[PDB]
Amino acid sequence: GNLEYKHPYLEDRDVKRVGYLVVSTDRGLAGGLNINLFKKLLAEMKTWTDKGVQADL
Amino acid sequence: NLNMDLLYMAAAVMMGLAAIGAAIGIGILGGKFLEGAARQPDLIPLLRTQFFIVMGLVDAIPMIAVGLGLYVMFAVA
Repeated sequence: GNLEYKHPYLEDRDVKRVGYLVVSTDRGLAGGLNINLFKKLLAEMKTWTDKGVQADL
Repeated sequence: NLNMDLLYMAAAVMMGLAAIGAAIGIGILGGKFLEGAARQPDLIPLLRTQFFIVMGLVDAIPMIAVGLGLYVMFAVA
């Protein structure tokens, strides 16, 4: 706002590795819900690891 | 003769106490003004307006005192 502070969580530091919080169901018979999500995650994690940055889950 | 000795001392006391009063009052008020300016930049002009509003009242009696000390020094002695 009119005032500001310099907390770490607000600044775009250099990306050397990434973390993900993954939400998944505890019960099957949901259809393709989980696999679509995991495939999307795997594609983006592929992208990140290509640049040599690790990933964490 | 005996006059100037004591009259210079009287002016001296007067303006010394005036200098203490005005300096300390403006020091406190300016310290609060600067903390307010550091807190909320972009309000510097409005706070400066208010700061002068108050500073004008602070220095009144000290400036009557300065004026009368100079009067005593260069009018009476």
